[PDB]
Amino acid sequence: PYKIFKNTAFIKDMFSSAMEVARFEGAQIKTVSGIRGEIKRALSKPEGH
Amino acid sequence: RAWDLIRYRNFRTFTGTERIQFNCLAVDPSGEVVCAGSLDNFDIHVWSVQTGQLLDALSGHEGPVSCLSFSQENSVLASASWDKTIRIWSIFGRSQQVEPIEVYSDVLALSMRPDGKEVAVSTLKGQISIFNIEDAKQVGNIDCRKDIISGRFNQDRFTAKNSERSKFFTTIHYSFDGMAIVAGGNNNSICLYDVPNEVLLKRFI
Amino acid sequence: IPTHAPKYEDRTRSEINKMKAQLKKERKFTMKEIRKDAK
Amino acid sequence: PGVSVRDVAAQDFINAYASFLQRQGKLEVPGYVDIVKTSSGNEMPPQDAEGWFYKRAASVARHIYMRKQVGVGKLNKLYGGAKSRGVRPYKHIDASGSINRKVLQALEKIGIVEISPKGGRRISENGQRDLDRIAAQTLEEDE
Amino acid sequence: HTLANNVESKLRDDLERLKKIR
Amino acid sequence: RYANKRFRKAQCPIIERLTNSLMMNGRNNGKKLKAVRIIKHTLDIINVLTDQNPIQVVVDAITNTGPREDTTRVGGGGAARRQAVDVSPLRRVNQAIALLTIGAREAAFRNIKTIAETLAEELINAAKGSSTSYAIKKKDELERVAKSNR
Amino acid sequence: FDRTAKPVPVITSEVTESLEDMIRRRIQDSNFDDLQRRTL
Amino acid sequence: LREKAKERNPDEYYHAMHSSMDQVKLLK
Amino acid sequence: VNSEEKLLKVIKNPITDHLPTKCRKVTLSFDAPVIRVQDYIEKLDDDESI
Amino acid sequence: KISDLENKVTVSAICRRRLPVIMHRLKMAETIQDAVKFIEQGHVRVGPNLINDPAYLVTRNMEDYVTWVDNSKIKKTLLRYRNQIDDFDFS
Amino acid sequence: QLKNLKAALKAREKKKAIAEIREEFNPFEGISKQIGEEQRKRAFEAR
Amino acid sequence: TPVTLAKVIKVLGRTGSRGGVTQVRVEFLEDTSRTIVRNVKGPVRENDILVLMESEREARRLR
Amino acid sequence: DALMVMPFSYVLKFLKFIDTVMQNKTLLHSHLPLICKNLFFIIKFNHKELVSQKNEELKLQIN
Amino acid sequence: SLKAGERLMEA
Amino acid sequence: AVPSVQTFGKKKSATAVAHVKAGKGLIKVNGSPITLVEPEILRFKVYEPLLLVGLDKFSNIDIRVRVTGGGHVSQVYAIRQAIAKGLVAYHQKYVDEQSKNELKKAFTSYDRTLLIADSRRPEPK
Amino acid sequence: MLRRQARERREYLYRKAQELQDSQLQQKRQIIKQALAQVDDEYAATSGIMDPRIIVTTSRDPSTRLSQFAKEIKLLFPNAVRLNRGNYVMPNLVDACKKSGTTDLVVLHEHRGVPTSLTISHFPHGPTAQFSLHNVVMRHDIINAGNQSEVNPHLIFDNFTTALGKRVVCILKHLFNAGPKKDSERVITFANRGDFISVRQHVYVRTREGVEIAEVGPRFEMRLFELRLGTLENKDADVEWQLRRFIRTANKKDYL
RNA sequence: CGGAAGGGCACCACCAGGAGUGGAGCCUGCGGCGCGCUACACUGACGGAGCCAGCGAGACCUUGGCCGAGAGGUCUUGGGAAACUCCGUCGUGCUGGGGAUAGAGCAUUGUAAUUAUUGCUCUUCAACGAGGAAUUCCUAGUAAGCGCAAGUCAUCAGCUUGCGUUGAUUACGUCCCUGCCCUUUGUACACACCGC
Repeated sequence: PYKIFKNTAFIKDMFSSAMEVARFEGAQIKTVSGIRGEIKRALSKPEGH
Repeated sequence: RAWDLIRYRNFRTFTGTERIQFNCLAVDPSGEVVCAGSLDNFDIHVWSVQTGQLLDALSGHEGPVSCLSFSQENSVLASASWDKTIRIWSIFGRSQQVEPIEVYSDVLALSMRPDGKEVAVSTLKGQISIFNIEDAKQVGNIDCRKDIISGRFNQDRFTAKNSERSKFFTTIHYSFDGMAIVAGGNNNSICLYDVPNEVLLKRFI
Repeated sequence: IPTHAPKYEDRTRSEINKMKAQLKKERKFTMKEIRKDAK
Repeated sequence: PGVSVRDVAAQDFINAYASFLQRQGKLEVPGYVDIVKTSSGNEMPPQDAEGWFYKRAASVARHIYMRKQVGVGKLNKLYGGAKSRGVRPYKHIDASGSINRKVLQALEKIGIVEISPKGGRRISENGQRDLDRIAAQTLEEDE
Repeated sequence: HTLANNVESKLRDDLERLKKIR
Repeated sequence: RYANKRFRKAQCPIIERLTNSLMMNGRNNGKKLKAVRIIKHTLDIINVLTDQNPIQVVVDAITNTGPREDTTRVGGGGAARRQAVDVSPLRRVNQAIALLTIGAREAAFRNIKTIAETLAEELINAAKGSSTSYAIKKKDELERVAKSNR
Repeated sequence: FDRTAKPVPVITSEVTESLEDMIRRRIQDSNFDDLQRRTL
Repeated sequence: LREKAKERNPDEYYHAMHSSMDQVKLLK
Repeated sequence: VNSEEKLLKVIKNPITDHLPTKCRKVTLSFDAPVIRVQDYIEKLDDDESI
Repeated sequence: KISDLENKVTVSAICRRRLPVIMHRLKMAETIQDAVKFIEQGHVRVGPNLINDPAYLVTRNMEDYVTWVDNSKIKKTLLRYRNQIDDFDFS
Repeated sequence: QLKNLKAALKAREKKKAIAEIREEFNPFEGISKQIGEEQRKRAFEAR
Repeated sequence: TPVTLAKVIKVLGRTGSRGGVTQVRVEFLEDTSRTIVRNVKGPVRENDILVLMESEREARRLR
Repeated sequence: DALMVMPFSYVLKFLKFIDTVMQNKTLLHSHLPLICKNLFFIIKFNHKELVSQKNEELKLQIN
Repeated sequence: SLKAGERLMEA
Repeated sequence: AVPSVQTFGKKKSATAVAHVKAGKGLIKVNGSPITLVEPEILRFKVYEPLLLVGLDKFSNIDIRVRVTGGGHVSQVYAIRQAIAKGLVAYHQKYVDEQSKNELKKAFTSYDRTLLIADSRRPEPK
Repeated sequence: MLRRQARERREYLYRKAQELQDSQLQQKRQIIKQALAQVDDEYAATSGIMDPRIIVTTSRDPSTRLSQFAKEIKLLFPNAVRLNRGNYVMPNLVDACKKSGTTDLVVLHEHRGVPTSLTISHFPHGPTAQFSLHNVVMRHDIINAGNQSEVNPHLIFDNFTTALGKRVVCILKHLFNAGPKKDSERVITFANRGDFISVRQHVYVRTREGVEIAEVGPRFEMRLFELRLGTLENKDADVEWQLRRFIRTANKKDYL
């Protein structure tokens, strides 16, 4: 994560392109602390975020 | 309740739905619409005469609807409430149009020029303001605070001057030339003012 | 009154514009198609 | 009977004090006053290149004295207007801190202002007296 | 330019690979 | 509040109505201060050109340029024709102001003149009944059509 | 991998047809909840 | 706290409604 | 190609709304009587569109 | 209910409906005795008209429209503390 | 709308007439969507 | 041209007239007797003054 | 509304018609309330102009 | 289809 | 102590505290003389009450106005309302209510929004 | 008046708590109910007497598609008035609604011309439901489809089972108008399938043998995800219910 | 099954006007359809000057100090928006409106592929000359203009939703058209009105 608001976060450094992310969209993502999630939409300007 | 006075009998018993107490009344000139303003609801309930079942609830005040009356030429109604406000409704012919005017404090009595152009409203400061309807503007007001002979109470702890026990007028009415006003309240005095020059002509005890 | 000639049907300008328009086209198409398949 | 810029208008006072500074001369303007840009959001240097620096100095003195102490960053925030990035909507741009600081150093060298604890830039007593004098001058400017 | 074109061709190859998968 | 009831426009002061109508176009909406500046410069220019009185000029122009008859579009079941009828005073005033404002804006849209002076020219010629102003020309055309197919 | 929420359904001919037949059975029965006027 | 503010009841009446650096510290 | 102006302008209808102020409006009719073009133009007025 | 009527109508319910108690829960006066002293000194009003005798059971709607009399030292001081005094109303 | 439907039914193999009325008066139907879901089911079962 | 003035006396409702156009009865200002039924276009109310180019004609319905 | 709409010239024709029925008594008795109501309302509306006009034959009709 | 009143003046 | 009255004017979201005390006859706004209000076309929109009623009253009275919030126009309307209200309050408290009533009558005759706010509460059809 | 609101909101919360307790007691007593051998509170107060009136309003600065959708929703409901919102703050908006006397409010949010959320709020400090609406298709989207029949419509509710389903059913039912005719023409269908309640208008005629239906009106899938007790200005009213996204069993649990 | 008569309602209708899309650029959702943002300037642009808000409170912001045209970096402290307005320059020319794109230069970010991104500066000045057919939307703090803040379990990050600021023109009537809906046992209770 590199930019976080309440309940939303921008995650970098996990895929290599927007096609990749879009293939993976809608995923149960969980962090080390143990809080669940999902990946909502592939961010545009940076390539994989 | 609507009574005749040639056969001396009720036509009808208009009522609401929740058995709600009615403080003030007004009736259309054509004798066709009846308006009643409560204190537990502050909606002006409106019944039809010949049909009987209530048309509607003119809503838009907040806080009890103190008084109502009808201009018997344009046939409008002014409704005044402790919302510090007057509200002029036209309720005929496709429009259902409202016009809200503000006073400085709780209106609690109202009356209307016989010609049907002006309202006279007495508020709680004891000033009888007088408005022009179509312009929705203030033609002029008459102070009343000093020319009122209140009364002292034997169970009181204060004076008969520096108390606002009845420092206002709960009843106003015009004259039929539209030039004079009679006023009376919880006080000991009945004061007779006149509109066009904003003064009092007489005061009876 | 001077006459004028209407055109009807820069080179590297049109080539870069064509390549970018193409790339936009298949990129949007492939994102659409992959998202539908994943759902 | 004792007046101030609080009693004088803004633009007339600024113009009058700028003229006074022109005539006085000792302000030590920088060498690149005629190329500097005054804002990254602007797109062409000031028109009146002969004395716009003096107008800025006078406006700075008025701002400080209407206020009490101001930093160069506060001055930049105050002066920096909004830009026009074109197809995309606009966003706020600060001013030219360099010009603000040459103004500020010039005013200190003249002696109009003095330094201010808690960090900051305050008006000096002599500068205040001269400011009142020029304010009265532009008040009775009407002869 | 040329890098853009060849990566474009590679991604079209990726597209057809996904569709021969599907 | 002059838009609540039906003729508070008639109770509005005429100058404020003029300025409001002036501040009407896409890039103009919501700059009443600028509209006021324009009206002020226009009044000044009217005095400078003709000495009499700006406001008298404005009122005279409005009264002179309000149309007097107009043709509604009777469908006739498909035989679309025009029928001539009268026009109420409030409509006359509204249209007079609208004609003047549109005339000034049109005549200063793409031209070296500016809106203030063009409005002054429009108002002065309208008071004259010059027939060289957009407003008077349009009024005459409307009334001529009415006269024709009355 | 694993999702985290129900996917929004896609409306297809099969499901819309089942829906319409269900509506028809309802109204042929004339059994369908409304907001009936309060009596008395 | 927000609930209390929304129900302030703007007429309440409590009764109490009727009321160098080292050198300056030393003086004060 | 001169990049100076649009030459063929498809305009919003109609012709009267995109037409001069003072005009004479005629239609070529075969059965209509024969007239003389030069005399007609001369007999028309001075500031008009035909 | 009716068993409500037979059980919970209490001298406690009536006395909490009593006016100075209404002043206290609605927070006019910090104490019951201060409330009664204010009623004596004539500072409260219910709707239009003011109230002098504490043993005044306030109806539902009326107790909702209780407040001070105008131009009283009490309201003047309240507003002074708030710094919201407004002498046009001769508050 | 409803007028058109009533006129059509008054004007009007009865089962087929009903079916064609069905399919023409349901004006909200992704035919490419239906074929796409078909090919996606086919791809899934093949997978 | 000689124009005439009139005062509206009554707006005539419930006549089936084309939208925007309104029936009206006027009595001439000059002589208070004679009255004509005209049509108007803008918003009109009772007891205002209205200009006629013609006195002779009287409006009919407009479908 | 119809009796308000109809213009004064037609009002005058109306009064001629009423005189005609009064000559033809039987109709009058057949429809006495109707004719009375219409006549009286039409006069109450167009009173000012009617009395303003002078016409001896009209005086005779009304008598 | 005329209007009441309109038919009146006609007749 | 000194006679002082304090009033509030309020346009859309502009507040204006008006302090009135018996003084030499100066009208200051935000520490500046009233002759230097900002928009400079509405200078007369704020001069209104003075020229409506006269000035000798202001010659005996001292006035101080502080404004905060709202735009230029809203601030101006708040200022004029605050001045009008404060002036009438002072005349009510320290001089004759005869003149109080003359002032109130002149203000309401000219424009009532000088005294009572125009709370534009909405209208649903 | 603000004191009116304070007292009335407190009593409303008290009533809701008592109703919940009585509901639990009834559930307990149901076991005995099968051994020997009803509407909610606001809608009981004003169930069949007063016909509801709704204000259907856009979010803020609505794009023309959102305005189109708002008009479509109005044409769907009877006794609806459309409202364009410009520079209304929520407090004064709902205040105008209560003061004017309005059964309820429907405020629509969209994402660049594609509606996505829909809020229904009942004004005598009643409940506000927040739905997410996805698969919208507008009549403006389609074609000139004639005109909406605008008659008082019949209602269909399908597969609403738990108490939550009952709550949503009563909310929608009392949005609609009461007491239709026997041969009332158009009918509004509210199907449920895996929490995605979907709505459609249908006109119909009972054919010589059965029925035939022409589907009209919008077409969308709308799913609850919040139901707050207070009114929509508050945002700090207690939540009667709340859809949970990040629970282990998210992708299976229904009506939660 | 059909017809007639009567009455109501509506920016899906009349009537008066306003504002769009559709032309161009840009962004992007549905697959050609559709939604946003920037232009076409003089009610402007440009330069000096003036300053007036509100929502928002889970190695971080920063007041102040130092240099640098700018961008920016350096040292110290703690846990006040734009449109707007005042003067000044420009003038009707795709010109100073419009900044696409291209070239060069200057710094920041990660990192090591001389990898990419961001910001500033110079120079380059394209289409766009007010947008056809059509078409939708709209009645008061409403249309429209302008900025700011937050991302609070859905939906949104070249975007959603709030808040502040400036604020109009034209209807506020009518069932004539287009529709849609109601009624044709007064049912109820005087008076009047009506009368298959």
